[PDB]
Amino acid sequence: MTPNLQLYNKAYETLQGYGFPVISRKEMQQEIPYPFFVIKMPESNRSKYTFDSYSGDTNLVIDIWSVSDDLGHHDGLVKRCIDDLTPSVKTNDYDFEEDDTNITQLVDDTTNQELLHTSITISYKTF
Amino acid sequence: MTPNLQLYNKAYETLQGYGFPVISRKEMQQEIPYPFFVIKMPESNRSKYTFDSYSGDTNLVIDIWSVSDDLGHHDGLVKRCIDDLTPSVKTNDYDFEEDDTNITQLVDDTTNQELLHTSITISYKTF
Amino acid sequence: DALLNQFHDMKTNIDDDVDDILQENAKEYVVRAKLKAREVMNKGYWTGNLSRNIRYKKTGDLQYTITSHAAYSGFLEFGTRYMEAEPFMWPVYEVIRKSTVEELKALFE
Amino acid sequence: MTEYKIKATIEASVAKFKRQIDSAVKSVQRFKRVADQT
Amino acid sequence: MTEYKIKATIEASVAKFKRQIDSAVKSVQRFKRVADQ
Amino acid sequence: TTLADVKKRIGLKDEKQDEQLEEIIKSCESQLLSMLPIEVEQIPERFSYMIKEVAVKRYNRIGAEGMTSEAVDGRSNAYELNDFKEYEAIIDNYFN
Amino acid sequence: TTLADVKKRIGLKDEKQDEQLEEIIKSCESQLLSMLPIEVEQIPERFSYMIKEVAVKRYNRIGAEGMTSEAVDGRSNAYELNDFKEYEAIIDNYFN
Amino acid sequence: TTLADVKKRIGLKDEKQDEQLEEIIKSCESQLLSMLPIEVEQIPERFSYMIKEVAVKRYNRIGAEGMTSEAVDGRSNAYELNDFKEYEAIIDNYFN
Amino acid sequence: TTLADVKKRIGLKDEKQDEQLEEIIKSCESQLLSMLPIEVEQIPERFSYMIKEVAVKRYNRIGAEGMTSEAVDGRSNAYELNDFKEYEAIIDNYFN
Amino acid sequence: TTLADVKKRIGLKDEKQDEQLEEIIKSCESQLLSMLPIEVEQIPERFSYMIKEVAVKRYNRIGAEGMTSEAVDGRSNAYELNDFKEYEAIIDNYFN
Amino acid sequence: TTLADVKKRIGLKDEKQDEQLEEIIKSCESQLLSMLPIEVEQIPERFSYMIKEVAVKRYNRIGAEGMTSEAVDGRSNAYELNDFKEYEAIIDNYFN
Amino acid sequence: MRYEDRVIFQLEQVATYNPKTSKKENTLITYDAIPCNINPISRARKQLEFGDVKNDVSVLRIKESISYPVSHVLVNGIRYKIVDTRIYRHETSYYIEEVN
Amino acid sequence: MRYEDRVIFQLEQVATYNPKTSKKENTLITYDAIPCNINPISRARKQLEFGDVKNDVSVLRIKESISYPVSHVLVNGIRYKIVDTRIYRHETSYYIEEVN
Amino acid sequence: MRYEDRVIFQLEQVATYNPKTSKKENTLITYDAIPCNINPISRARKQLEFGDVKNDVSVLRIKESISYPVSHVLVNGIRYKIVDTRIYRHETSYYIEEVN
Amino acid sequence: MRYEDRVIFQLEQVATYNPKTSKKENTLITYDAIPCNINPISRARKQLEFGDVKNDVSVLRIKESISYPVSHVLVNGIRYKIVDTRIYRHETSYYIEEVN
Amino acid sequence: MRYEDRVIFQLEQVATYNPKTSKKENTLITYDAIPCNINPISRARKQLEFGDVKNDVSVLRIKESISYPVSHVLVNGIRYKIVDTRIYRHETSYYIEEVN
Amino acid sequence: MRYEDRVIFQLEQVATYNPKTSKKENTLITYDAIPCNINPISRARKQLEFGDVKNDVSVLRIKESISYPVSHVLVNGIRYKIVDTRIYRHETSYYIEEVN
Repeated sequence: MTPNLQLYNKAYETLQGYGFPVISRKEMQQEIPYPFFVIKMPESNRSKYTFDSYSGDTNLVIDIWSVSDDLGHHDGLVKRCIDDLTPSVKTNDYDFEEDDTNITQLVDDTTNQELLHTSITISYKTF
Repeated sequence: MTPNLQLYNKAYETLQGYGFPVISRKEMQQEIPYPFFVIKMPESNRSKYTFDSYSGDTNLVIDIWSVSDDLGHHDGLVKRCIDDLTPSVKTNDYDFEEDDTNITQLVDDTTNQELLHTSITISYKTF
Repeated sequence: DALLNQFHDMKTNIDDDVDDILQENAKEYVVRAKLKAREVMNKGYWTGNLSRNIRYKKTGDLQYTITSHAAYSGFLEFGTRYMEAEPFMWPVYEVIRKSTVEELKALFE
Repeated sequence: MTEYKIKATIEASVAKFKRQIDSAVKSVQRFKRVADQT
Repeated sequence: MTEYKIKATIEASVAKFKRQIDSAVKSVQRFKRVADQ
Repeated sequence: TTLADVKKRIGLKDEKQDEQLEEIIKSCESQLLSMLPIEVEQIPERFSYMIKEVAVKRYNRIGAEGMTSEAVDGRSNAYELNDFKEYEAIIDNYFN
Repeated sequence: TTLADVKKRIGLKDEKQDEQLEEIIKSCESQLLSMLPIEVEQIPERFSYMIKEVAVKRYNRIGAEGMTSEAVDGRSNAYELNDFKEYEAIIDNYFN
Repeated sequence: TTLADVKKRIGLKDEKQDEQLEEIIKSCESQLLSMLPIEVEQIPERFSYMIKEVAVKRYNRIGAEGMTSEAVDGRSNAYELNDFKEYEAIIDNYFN
Repeated sequence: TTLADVKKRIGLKDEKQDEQLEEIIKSCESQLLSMLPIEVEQIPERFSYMIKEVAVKRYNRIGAEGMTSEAVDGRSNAYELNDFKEYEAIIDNYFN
Repeated sequence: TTLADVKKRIGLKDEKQDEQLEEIIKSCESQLLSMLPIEVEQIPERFSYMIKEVAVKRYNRIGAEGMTSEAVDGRSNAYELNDFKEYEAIIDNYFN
Repeated sequence: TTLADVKKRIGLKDEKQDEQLEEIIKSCESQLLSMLPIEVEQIPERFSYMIKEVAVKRYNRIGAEGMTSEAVDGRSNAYELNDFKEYEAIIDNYFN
Repeated sequence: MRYEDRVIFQLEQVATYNPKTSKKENTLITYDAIPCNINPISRARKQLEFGDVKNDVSVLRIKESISYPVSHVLVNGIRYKIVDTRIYRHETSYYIEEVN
Repeated sequence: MRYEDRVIFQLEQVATYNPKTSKKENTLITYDAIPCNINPISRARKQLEFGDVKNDVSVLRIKESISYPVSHVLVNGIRYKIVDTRIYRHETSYYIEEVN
Repeated sequence: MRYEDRVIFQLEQVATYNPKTSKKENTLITYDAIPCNINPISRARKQLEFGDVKNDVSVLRIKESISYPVSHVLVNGIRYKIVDTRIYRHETSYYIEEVN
Repeated sequence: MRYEDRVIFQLEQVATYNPKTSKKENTLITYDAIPCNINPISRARKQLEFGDVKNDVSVLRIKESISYPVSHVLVNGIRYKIVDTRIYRHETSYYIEEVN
Repeated sequence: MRYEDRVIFQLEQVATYNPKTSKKENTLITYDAIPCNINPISRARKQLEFGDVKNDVSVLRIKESISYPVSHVLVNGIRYKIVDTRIYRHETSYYIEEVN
Repeated sequence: MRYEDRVIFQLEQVATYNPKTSKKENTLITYDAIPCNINPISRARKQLEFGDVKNDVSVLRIKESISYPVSHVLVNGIRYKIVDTRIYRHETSYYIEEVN
């Protein structure tokens, strides 16, 4: 596997454990209760790093949707994810070390309802 | 809680004290007199800072809407917000220190009325 | 680093991108109206001279005007003192509005 | 008879976007000129 | 002559982008000072 | 008729328009009583419903009394030639 | 007729329109009994279905009692010129 | 007729509308029995199909009883003036 | 007729509409046998094709039995005023 | 006629529709033989072309038997009222 | 006529439509020979041009033999009500 | 108009955000059902940032008018936000869009 | 035209900004009510930067014309800005938009 | 309507992604064929990022309605996704687009 | 329809690129001419990156249908790519655009 | 056409820029008034970079034609720039827009 | 059609650029005048990078057709570039735009 798929799977193994639905993209016949997690496949740069290994930058985005009725709970999900996926993730072939996390929240009215949309981006150095 | 929500709550607990209405977004059935505050959830960068802590950049935006009939009062609200939220904000888990504040104003005619729209950005280094 | 080229190209070309989408939606408006006319004007006197006379023109820059040139066509769109209405351009307004807006969005999304 | 024709019109405005783009362009040219001394 | 109309007016919120690039400019200039002074 | 039965048919439960409906009913009664034979001093109870029916017609026609059609921005009405036309025949046939 | 028999055909299953339907049915009965010869005291059961059918026609027409056409935000109706027109040929043919 | 044969023709295999169809059929039977000569106490079996045919017409017309035409946002019906018009001639010709 | 002979013309090759076509054909036979003189007990084979042709007309009209026009999402139909109209000139001319 | 001559005129070189055309031709032959004088057991060869002409008309009308018009996205047709109308006059004039 | 004389007028210069034009011409000859009096065995050469003209009319109409009008992707045709109409006034006037 | 269908009006009453508990719990007022007339149900594909949903844009009609404030309707078991309301002399017409 | 409704015209007279007190307080001239004809009220969703508002875009009609300058109208208890005025021979027609 | 053509409805039932095996294998439920009416086949050029494809955007009509959930149709040997379904009183109309 | 004009259908059969010779030479299958009906020739200005060209966007109609695969047509001495084909019961209609 | 209104034509004759005095003072030629026919006055909101102005976009019609060059018209006390002039056999039609 | 006006066709024949002299002097072939029919003259404002010009977009019609290549027309003393030519059976129709 690429590091992309290794990390993406490790992220599902985490988030899918919370008991909220986790999806890559909602299909039309599929009913999703709020709150729910979107997760998007990592980008990955690679370059030579030592005479014996590559290293690179892998960027993971998970994306949390909830109704705005209770913000403390939504922020509880955001904190619970960041606490589960940092500072480092180990998998079979790759080690991931957090370099940055960026949290951005929007209030979204696209759907005739006031939803909270939090994007969590995490930049991992990888080796 | 994240620093985002900790700051956002401290911002409400300040601005909501002036008696003018404070909102994150206006809903259609909700009547808001002028002047009023829109307040928008902070962004946060987080990264390793010492062997013992993270640190990061938390970006607050508050957004003051008034009719243009009296500019001195509108500016008085601007200055009152800045003087309350700077130089430092302390809360339970986090400290915030003003890195910079940027004030920008527009004359807004979108609503068939000449409004003043002031945007106040404050960039807090956070520890 | 060369980003100025991208902004320069946007400044230079998007005029024609908007003009093309307007022209395409104007043509589609006429085609759909020519069909919709026979779709409802079927009380049985049809020569189709109305449908021979739905046209459009580029009446201004980034402005296309569709026009039903047949003289009685208003009496058909709106009805009369003696006839029920059989509206034929209004149902196309409801279509081409959506296509135009979503295609202009897709030019910038 | 009377010439009871019907019109429908589709039209667009770009001139505001044009000026917003000019504003962004000259801001990036400001960056260009300071990077040249750096 | 009844006229139906569709108008499209095109926008870009460049006031954020300007502030970003200006912040970058002002940040770079600190380096130039640190080098020369 | 009563007002209350026209009121019930048109489903109008408030009182905001009783001033208009009382004039409409007074008008319909006067017209029907004009259509009877000259001797007949009272509207036969056999016909008492016509007053109600035409009153509802007139209630709907408020703001379009002189007009064969009314339109604005996709609200459109077209009105029949004569409120009593259906009943001119019945009144005739009853007296002849 | 009963109200329930009209209620069944128009598919209603609640009470929220009874006060209108009652007055509509009462009007249809009065009208039909106006069309019969003067000596007739009651609508004969042979014709009872007419009271139902017109009661449905009028139920649809509600809010349009005088109007030949009605457009409301893309919903367009056009109405038959006379509710009892079909039945005049039966009533007259029956008594004469 | 049975209900089941109208049901079969209109291809309606569930039971969600039997309450309406039974009223429609009861209405069509009553009307046809009104069109016969006054002496005739029973619908001739030669005509038993008309009840079914008109019932299907009426099933289609549900929600448009009094309306000559009906349209909304891509769906339009226009209706013929009289359900029994084709059969008035046949019933006449059979009794004359 | 057989069902199969109608089935062949409309190009059907499966069983999924037999219960409708059966009732359509049975209705057409009843109607045509209503149009012949009273002494006629059976449609003469000379006319058997009529039952087929009208059975096809009605198959097209299915879901529009009362409607002069039918528009559904950019499909639209307009229907002939009377299915047997052509054949009245043959039937009458044959018996008289 | 043969099938092959209708086939040749309509330019249809494959065999995918012979099942329909054979029924159409059988129908046209039966109808023409119905329009002749009652005594006439055989279609005169002078008229043998009518079967072909009407069969082509009907070939075109496949899917529009009862419909005076059909419209669909990009395509629409309008049909003449009676396939044999042109020939009713010739058949008449020949026998009278 | 010859085929070549029709072929020349419609501007054809190849063989790819001969089997249609042959049947069209053969049908036109049969029809015209149906319109003449019973004693006439052949179309007199005085009328031979009619067979050509109608053969061209039908060539245009190919694929629309029953249709008042035909619209196909912005191409719209409407057809004369009767191909021989002009010539009936000549044929009848000549024999009578 | 045939006014066959029954609509339940609602007002979702917007609460003030409480920073001590991180909640802004709204409350729904809900009214008795009214006879109305409504367009046939659509179930269009609408294409949001997270994916497809079955949207429904529609118009609903009632005779005369209602005394009381409203914001949403529930009808046919679908809940809609009112996005326009158009006030004729004897009739009211509401443009409504499904939420979600 | 049925001229049933009563409109109050207004002129909002723009004052010069006073830099010593930071005020530019306008003043409203307001006129006697005139008989007019107006479209049925809409209350469309309009979607501003700060959120939704109930807008109303409309046309109002008066017989002949008025001698005096105007800028806003108040009618049905809604205040509108005039955004076009069309001057026919015997009739004047004003396009108006609600403020807010 | 002539309901000549036969349509097969399908529901493609979306499975939960399995991170132990990197699979999210859906499953198709498929129903008995129904008589339908459908527009003539188009085969338009559609121009995707990887190139041209023969698309078909179409409408399909059925008498009354179906009890069961659906998502795709197979008809004329082409498989379509349902993108709108419009529900009239006695008739159901599906807007469908070919997949690929 | 008058089917006067003669069209030659073609299929340009796409070859698989050969990296040993840097060629992907396609091959044309070309069919016997068919009677068709075609709109009057246009010669519009089309404005490509390298400059103006005389384009022609047109529709062509044939009775019943053809058994065999096609991709281009040659008619009136102009070669077109087929960009839509629309399959009615007794008639086929092709949308075509000139190449170059 | 009723040619009631009287229009004054003008030509604003463009001078060449004088760099020694920084002036390019144009000069106006102005003609005798002509009988014309003109649309009813509009006073639309036009929304320039500095703000709102009362614009007027209109059409003016004259019998036969004028011998002489023109560029602006003054009518009803408003000055317009001619932006199109259309030349029929017996009639001339000018599209005109107010300046400012 | 009344074919009253006289049109002069032209072909501007494009020369190959000469790098020794930095010239690519074209040459005009010009033909005998033909009877034609033409729309009334427009003089629209067209707004180029350097400023306003009096543009004229128009249509010109001639009976049957011309044997010879063309590119521009001169008529009414205005020179146009041909931008479309539409070839009916007995008639040719040219869409033309003024140069400058």
